[PDB]
Amino acid sequence: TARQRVWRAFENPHTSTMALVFYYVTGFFIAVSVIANVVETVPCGSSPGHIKELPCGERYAVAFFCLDTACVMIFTVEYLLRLAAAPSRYRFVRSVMSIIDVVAILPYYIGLVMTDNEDVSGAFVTLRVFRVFRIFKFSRHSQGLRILGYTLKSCASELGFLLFSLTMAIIIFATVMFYAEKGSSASKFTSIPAAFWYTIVTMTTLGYGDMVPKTIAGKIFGSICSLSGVLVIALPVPVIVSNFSRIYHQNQRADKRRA
Amino acid sequence: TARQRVWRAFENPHTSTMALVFYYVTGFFIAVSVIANVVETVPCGSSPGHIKELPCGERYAVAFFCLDTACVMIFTVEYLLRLAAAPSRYRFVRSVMSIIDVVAILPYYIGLVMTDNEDVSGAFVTLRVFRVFRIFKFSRHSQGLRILGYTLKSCASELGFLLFSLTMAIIIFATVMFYAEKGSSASKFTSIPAAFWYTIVTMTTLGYGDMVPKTIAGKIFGSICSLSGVLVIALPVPVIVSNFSRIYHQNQRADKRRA
Amino acid sequence: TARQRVWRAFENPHTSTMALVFYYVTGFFIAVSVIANVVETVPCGSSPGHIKELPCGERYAVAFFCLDTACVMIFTVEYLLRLAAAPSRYRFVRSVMSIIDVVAILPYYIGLVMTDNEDVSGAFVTLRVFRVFRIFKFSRHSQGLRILGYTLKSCASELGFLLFSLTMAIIIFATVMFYAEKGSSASKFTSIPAAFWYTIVTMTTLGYGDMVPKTIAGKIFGSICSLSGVLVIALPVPVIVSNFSRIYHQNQRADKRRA
Amino acid sequence: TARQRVWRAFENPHTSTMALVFYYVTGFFIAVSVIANVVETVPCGSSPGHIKELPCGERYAVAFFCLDTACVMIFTVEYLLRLAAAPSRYRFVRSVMSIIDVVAILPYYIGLVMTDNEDVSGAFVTLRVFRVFRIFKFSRHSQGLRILGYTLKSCASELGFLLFSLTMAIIIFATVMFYAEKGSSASKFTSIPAAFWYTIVTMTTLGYGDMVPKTIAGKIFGSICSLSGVLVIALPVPVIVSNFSRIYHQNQRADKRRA
Ligand SMILES: [K+]
Ligand SMILES: [K+]
Ligand SMILES: [K+]
Ligand SMILES: [K+]
Repeated sequence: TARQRVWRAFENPHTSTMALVFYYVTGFFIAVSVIANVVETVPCGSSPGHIKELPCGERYAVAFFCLDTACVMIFTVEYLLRLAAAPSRYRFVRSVMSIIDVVAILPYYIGLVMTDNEDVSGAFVTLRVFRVFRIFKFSRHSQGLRILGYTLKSCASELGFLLFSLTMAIIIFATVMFYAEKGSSASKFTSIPAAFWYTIVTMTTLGYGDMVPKTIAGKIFGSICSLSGVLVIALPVPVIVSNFSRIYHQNQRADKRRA
Repeated sequence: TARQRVWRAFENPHTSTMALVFYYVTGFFIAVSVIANVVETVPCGSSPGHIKELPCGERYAVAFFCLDTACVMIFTVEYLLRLAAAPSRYRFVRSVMSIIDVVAILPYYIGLVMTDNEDVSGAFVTLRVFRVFRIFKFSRHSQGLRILGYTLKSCASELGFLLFSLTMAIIIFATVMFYAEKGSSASKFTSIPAAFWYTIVTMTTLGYGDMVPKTIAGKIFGSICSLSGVLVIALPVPVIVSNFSRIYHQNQRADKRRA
Repeated sequence: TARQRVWRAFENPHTSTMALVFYYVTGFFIAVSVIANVVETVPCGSSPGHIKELPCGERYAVAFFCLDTACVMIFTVEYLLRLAAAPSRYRFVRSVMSIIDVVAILPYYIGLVMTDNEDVSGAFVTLRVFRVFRIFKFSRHSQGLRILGYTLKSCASELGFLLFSLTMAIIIFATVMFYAEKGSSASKFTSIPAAFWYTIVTMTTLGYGDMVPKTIAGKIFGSICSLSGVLVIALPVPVIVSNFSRIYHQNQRADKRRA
Repeated sequence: TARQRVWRAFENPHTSTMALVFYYVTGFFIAVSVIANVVETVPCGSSPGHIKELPCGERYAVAFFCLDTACVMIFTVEYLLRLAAAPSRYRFVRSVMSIIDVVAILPYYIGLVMTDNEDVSGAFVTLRVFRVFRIFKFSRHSQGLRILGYTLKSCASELGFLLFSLTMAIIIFATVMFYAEKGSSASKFTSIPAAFWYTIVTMTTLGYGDMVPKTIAGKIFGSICSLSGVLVIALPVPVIVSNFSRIYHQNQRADKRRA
């Protein structure tokens, strides 16, 4: 019953004080790792006798490696405790938070086994990006984030239809704008995939202005693109918001029902 | 009864296996033609001994023509099968999907009969644009796309009123902004039709920045244009979304009623 | 009873054929005047022996004056018929459409009495702008435009509160952004009224980019400005849309009640 | 009972005529101080024998100081009257409007005690910014502003969750965009905190264009950032609007109940 006691401590943090302090230590370490990963890209001005600026993670690489390894050992000891001390380990491993934890953890050890070639980019930048998935470990700490996950899973069909309609609108308007605007001088509409960028920026009403139409047909079809993008995007948003509010309200009725 | 058997196979794909494979082959060929039409505009780097980059559809014109003709023969044999094997051929021909199919098909044969003069643009770029209407043949494959078509037909009056109000707002604010901004140095507000572009970009909250006001009156009226455009655009969107959700929900009650 | 017969012909166009043709002739002339006023600002290329381009209304000033005077005599004979042949002339004159008609008409005669000094701008551009108020005469022809007017009058309090909240947000964020950004090199934030433009462009999510913050405080407060503007603007829009849909639906119940 | 008479005069202005004129004088002085603070940053052209333009508050520093001190003595005499003539002074002092009044008042006296060093910026610009909190004294004059405050307090949890989700989305997309775009030539994505600006401008659909992606991965993730920002921002806005409309309607039922 020790394993199920550990499981009820991990799943419910407000049952003991040991579980609560474990919970808050894990939250603090997640925040520290996230902040350190963000900070290490900031330049530390100019060093004494330095030609150019050097990021926090390069001027102090040893300290940042020590911080990252401390956070990663904390994360992996927590994960192994969750694994070896769960009732049904298949259910735990296939549970979403377990994949989140392993995606947070493994990049560090993959970087370790690739220590021979570290100056080379490519896989390096990929692991550096995948280190941000440790912010998804706050889902275990935020109820609203779990609500967001639940309502994203609930509206999978609506999200898929939104993606399909967006894809079709992007193809249509990119084709139209490329063919209307390929002939302009110094045109940025060098292909239909190039016009994908203009179409997606226009339909969302961003308007960066790095690609703007310069032809009368371009103006007309960009206007139609703006309006049609507004209408297409606004189709599943009400359903998504309805599901989000419904999930939140259902949880608040449940809270008042049991308390 | 062979013709009505063919018709029930085409209209309902999940009745046989022959109809299902025909359905999925048509879907695959539609996707292939769409992807090829998008891809052929991409440059293939630099060829050996080539002065400039050449698009995929020009460096490999024969292969792309072969792919396009295979897709078009598939489309036209499917269309002729639908035509000659339908119960009421007037109803089929006047049905929206039939016009969609003929608009997808005919540009290819029109390009064939115009093979004498192909280097000339104009009609060429028009046929190239009209080749994207083959993406509307996925309406026969997507239920949500048919929902979108049904709710666009349902809100025809709301869409027309939106177009009328947008036209009036564009005229008013283009006149105001042109007269406020015609006097600026190197002004892009060279006419009221020129200010149509600024007004439509401003009311949709795009903000490209290729045309921005430089006069105090220009700033004031551009601000009013932004706000009024938000309010005008937001008038029929709730009705359109209500109709879309109502159509989708009606179909989901129908699905649970018959299944 | 001749005057009340004329009044019932003008107020209700689908009662006779004379009233209907009068109605449609007035609509056609309103459209023609609007189109001519828009078109006359377009340049007519280069004339034979012309140094620079000349607008349609300057190369063909006599023709455009003839068109404008024909439209204005039509408008004023219609207005005088409405006036002298109405039951209660105080109620007619104070009715909104009467002020719309007089604002459409008078600029022409004011321009006539100012024929001595026409090359001078100022009052000239003001009359040219006020000539666009003839597009509001389509309110007598569009039911949806009357719905829009009714729902704008209905939400006068909500619109006023929106204006007040927008004014306060503009003042606050313009002050904050000016003081954060006055010190930048070549700064466009030369005063708080200058930062009014940045604040109003940011809160509406336009993002022209002609004024962007260059300081860390500027970035932070511009982000807060964007979010707060979204929330502030989104407060009266649901009420306005509710009123618009309610007015439209009330009219559609009335239509089905009496027909 | 004199103190409670003063309190009922201050709390309810439409009870006497003395209270009403006091109320409107305070409102007028708040408006005057706000307008003067905005205006003093405007340049007064070029003075006779002046090298450069000088703001209204520097060319006429004595007059603006006199106006500011008159407004501040009015504000502080009103505040001391409210304080010394309230039933429960702890409740008054801890009441929100009291903190608003003291924040409006104190910057002036802090500037007075710092008269020795005034040319130095830093604290000076901070006090100048804090002088705009006198616009929050219109909350005592506007009912809708109090409604906005009440609905902001009501949706504190929703606002906090919006802030948390925005923070996570900003971190994730800033990391992704920095790592995708750090390698571009003359890149503005010099760090993840630098990409905070791009992410917040993109998620709100501003699109300034001062930072735009130049890499294919940058374009893809900027598109995903735009869409995800729209969905994330649109989650608490319906709840906020529901609360705002509910508060306003509750007050309008209360008004019709007691009147
Ligand atoms: K925008
Ligand atoms: K926008
Ligand atoms: K923009
Ligand atoms: K822009």
